[PDB]
Amino acid sequence: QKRREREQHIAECMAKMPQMIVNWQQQQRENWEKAQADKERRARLQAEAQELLGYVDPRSARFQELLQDLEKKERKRL
Amino acid sequence: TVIVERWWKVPLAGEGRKPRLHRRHRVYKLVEDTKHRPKENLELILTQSVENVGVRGDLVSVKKSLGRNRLLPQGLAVYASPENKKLFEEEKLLRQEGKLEKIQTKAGEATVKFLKSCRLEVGMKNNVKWELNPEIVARHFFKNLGVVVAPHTLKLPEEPITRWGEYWCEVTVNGLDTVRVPMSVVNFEKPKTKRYKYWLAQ
Amino acid sequence: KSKSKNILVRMVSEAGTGFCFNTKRNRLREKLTLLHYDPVVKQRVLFVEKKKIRSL
Amino acid sequence: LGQIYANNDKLSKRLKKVWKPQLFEREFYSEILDKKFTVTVTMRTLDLIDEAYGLDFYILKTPKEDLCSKFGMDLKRGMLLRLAR
Amino acid sequence: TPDEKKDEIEKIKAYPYMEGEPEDDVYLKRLYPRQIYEVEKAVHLLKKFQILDFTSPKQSVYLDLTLDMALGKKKNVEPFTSVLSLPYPFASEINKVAVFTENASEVKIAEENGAAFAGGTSLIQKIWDDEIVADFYVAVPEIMPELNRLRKKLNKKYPKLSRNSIGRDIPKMLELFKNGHEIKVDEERENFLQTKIATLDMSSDQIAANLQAVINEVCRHRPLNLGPFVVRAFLRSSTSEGLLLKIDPLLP
RNA sequence: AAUUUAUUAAUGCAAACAGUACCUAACAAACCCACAGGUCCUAAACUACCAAACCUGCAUUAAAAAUUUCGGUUGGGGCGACCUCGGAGCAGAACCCAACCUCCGAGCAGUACAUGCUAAGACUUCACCAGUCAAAGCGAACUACUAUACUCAAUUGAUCCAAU
RNA sequence: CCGAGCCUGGUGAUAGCUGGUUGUCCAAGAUAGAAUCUUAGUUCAACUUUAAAUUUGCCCACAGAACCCUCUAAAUCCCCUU
RNA sequence: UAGGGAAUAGUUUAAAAAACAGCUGACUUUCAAUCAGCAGAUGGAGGUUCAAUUCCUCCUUCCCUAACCA
Ligand SMILES: [K+]
Ligand SMILES: [K+]
Ligand SMILES: [K+]
Ligand SMILES: [Mg+2]
Ligand SMILES: [Mg+2]
Ligand SMILES: [Mg+2]
Ligand SMILES: [Mg+2]
Ligand SMILES: [Mg+2]
Ligand SMILES: [Mg+2]
Ligand SMILES: [Mg+2]
Ligand SMILES: [Mg+2]
Ligand SMILES: [Mg+2]
Ligand SMILES: [Mg+2]
Ligand SMILES: [Mg+2]
Ligand SMILES: [Mg+2]
Repeated sequence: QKRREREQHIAECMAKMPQMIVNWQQQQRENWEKAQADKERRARLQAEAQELLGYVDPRSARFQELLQDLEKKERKRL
Repeated sequence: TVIVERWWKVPLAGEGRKPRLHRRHRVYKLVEDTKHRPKENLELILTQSVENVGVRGDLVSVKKSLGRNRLLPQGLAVYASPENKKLFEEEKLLRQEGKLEKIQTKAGEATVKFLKSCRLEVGMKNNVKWELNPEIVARHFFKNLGVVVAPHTLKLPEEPITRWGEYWCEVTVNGLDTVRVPMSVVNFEKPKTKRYKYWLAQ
Repeated sequence: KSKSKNILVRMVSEAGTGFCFNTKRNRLREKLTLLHYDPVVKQRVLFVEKKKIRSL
Repeated sequence: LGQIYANNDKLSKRLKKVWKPQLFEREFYSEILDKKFTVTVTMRTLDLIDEAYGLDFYILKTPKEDLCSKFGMDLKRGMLLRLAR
Repeated sequence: TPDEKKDEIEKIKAYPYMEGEPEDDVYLKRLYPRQIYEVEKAVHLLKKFQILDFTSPKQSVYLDLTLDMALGKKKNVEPFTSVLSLPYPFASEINKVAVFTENASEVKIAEENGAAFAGGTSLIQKIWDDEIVADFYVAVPEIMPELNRLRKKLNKKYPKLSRNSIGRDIPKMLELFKNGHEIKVDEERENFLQTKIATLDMSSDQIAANLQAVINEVCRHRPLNLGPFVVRAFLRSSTSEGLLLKIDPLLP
């Protein structure tokens, strides 16, 4: 019985794996596209702020907060 | 009792030989001290009557302190040995059917002692016309004195009571003992009013 | 002996075989989900971090 | 009379330790001897007397190696002599 | 699980109880545990006491229920008021409800459903500037900002989402209140619930049905099988002592 | 200094040993009732205190002691400094080579997630321990990212035992 | 002979430390290192001795063994023949 | 490390409020105090629900308690 249950558990878990990989692969691509978006936006906003004031916790905090609010305001509309 | 065991294994001695004890076999660990165990009750057969239990021949489980320090030394109880159980069991049969008379139960003796020294305040309302009957009077034992009396046991003075006054109720406990308690018919007062009026005031 | 920047974690196979391997990851980054070869089933399967072994 | 390991750890010091029984003075009545005795006992003795249904049964039933008392053996000879005579 | 609250729950469970009258004809109540059980006999007995203790034939049966209103998890549930009408609502007439709705079509739905007091700012201002008494309040989300003025006045009795009294659909509590009877809660939170069930003259079967309805009504707060919700039940008339009912069969 | 509280004293619990007490904040708004008070709109539920010492067991805190040790290198010892690992000179060309000799470093980080499995033949820090490189094969990868024992010089810790 | 008496016993205490270790004759026989509370000692190597097995040992011709950097050193390694 | 618990405005508390600080001012020689205003928050992520500080889950930080032996 123990052997039969273990093999059944593996078989069931291994029939779902093909779909799981597809979902995982997409998440990697999505993360690659999200990092690029952050890399671009954060650098521009943070860089400009630093150059103006001080040539940086306060400014970084603000931009790191207002951007979140903009996303939330869209979620509130949903 | 302190129960101990050895830390070190003792080598087998074999059949008909004494174990070889090194000085390391004197190292012990305390397994248990039996004085800290939950106390068990002692089963005794009563002889005379006691407030807690008093039916002669009743198998009672009491605290070992009570049985050893009071009941057994004075003779009020005996050990629940097979021989004693047989003797008391035989006596029970004779009481049920033989000449030996029946005796009150444990509770019966407690009630009789309470009924001997108690007065019933049969609070009756003034507005509504009331006639005192065994059923109504029985209710007041439960409320006033806390005694649960069967309606049939009560024997009223047999004179219709419709006026505040004093009378007598003859209570029969289990059919053997008849107690006559003083009866005080008084104007009914609600529990809250009576307690605030007198208990709080004085 | 230095600031703990990485941690050792146990990656557990999602195939139900129970095969596990230990990998090093950054403390601040998210839990790792990796595609790693599982000998029991003899093919690459998704693994998911379950516990943190120690701090490196 | 024995030894113990401190904190129940064999790697710690080995210390001398004596466990003494809790002693109580109680009064017992012997039916065969019709006399009351004030004797020092332990809670175990009281339990053994209860299991025997009295002092006389305990004294008569208990072997010498279990009584472990010269006084107890004197009571046994006293009780046995009255029964024999 | 605070020691006091949990210990009492253990203690109340410990109270012994017995079936049937003892063999002894006359026995002191102290010498034996509680005995009277069956719900049918209980109602019949309460009528007997009414005759012996001369009193009104119709009396309010203030059933007190020591309902385990706690210990779902080591975190304890909270006291609420699940309002549901009994199968045979007793002759008491209660129609007191205040509805806060301003410049909304709900004003009609409020009064259409039998609202006693319906109004907006004018009603809210009246509560703050002058004394007024209502049994229960309801408000739509749009009026909650304005209604916040009466939060302090009502001392937490103002509408709250926790009691399902904030919502576009008012008839949650409004409609069912008149026929429904509120399952109020203890002030000391000792878990005893004083809830009238029926008038004394109501037939035993109808009172029995009224009892069962509350059993489901009370468990509505925590109808989980994880923690037992009922311990003891005392069915008492206005001028009589409580009787320990055998509620175990009626629990599920 | 590490280890310990058996011992002594104090404290707490248990053990042992008596019983003592069982709990009161209305109010009629209406109606009844000569009063005194009642009907209605609750008159429920609920036990609480609690035995002084001595002795014994188990704990906690002190006192007073007990047992044991107090590394090495070193132009004598102490003081100072040093103690493992790697690169360079001394040691010029196979290997090896010292000084409290001369210099610079290490106690990681980063990328993979087949840094999977297995197996000829070899190297080796002068022993051992440990350490090192690997064809073929299995399974992968692959359609030319100097690709299948990652980059990196050192980047490190035996046995018992413990956790799982 | 009191930094804690004396006697007997455990006791032939232990001592990597010092000293001592008994007839004759012949033979082979000197010294890389590593670790170690280890450097007044040990254990493994190395050297040394005895017995056995079977096969090369030593001496060495060419050819051959790096750039970076300054003494472009005396030499070494490898190696048939002999 | 182990579980338990916790995370609210710059700060400290409450069931989305008050207090202090910042205060912009007024008034005090000065400053405090005082008065009136103004800004200010639900550790992070994901999900349920029309709506989540108030349901749940994982992670970060901290506390608690117990470890931290070999
Ligand atoms: K010198
Ligand atoms: K030495
Ligand atoms: K010498
Ligand atoms: Mg040391
Ligand atoms: Mg030295
Ligand atoms: Mg020197
Ligand atoms: Mg020094
Ligand atoms: Mg070697
Ligand atoms: Mg290959
Ligand atoms: Mg002398
Ligand atoms: Mg010697
Ligand atoms: Mg020679
Ligand atoms: Mg060492
Ligand atoms: Mg040496
Ligand atoms: Mg040659």
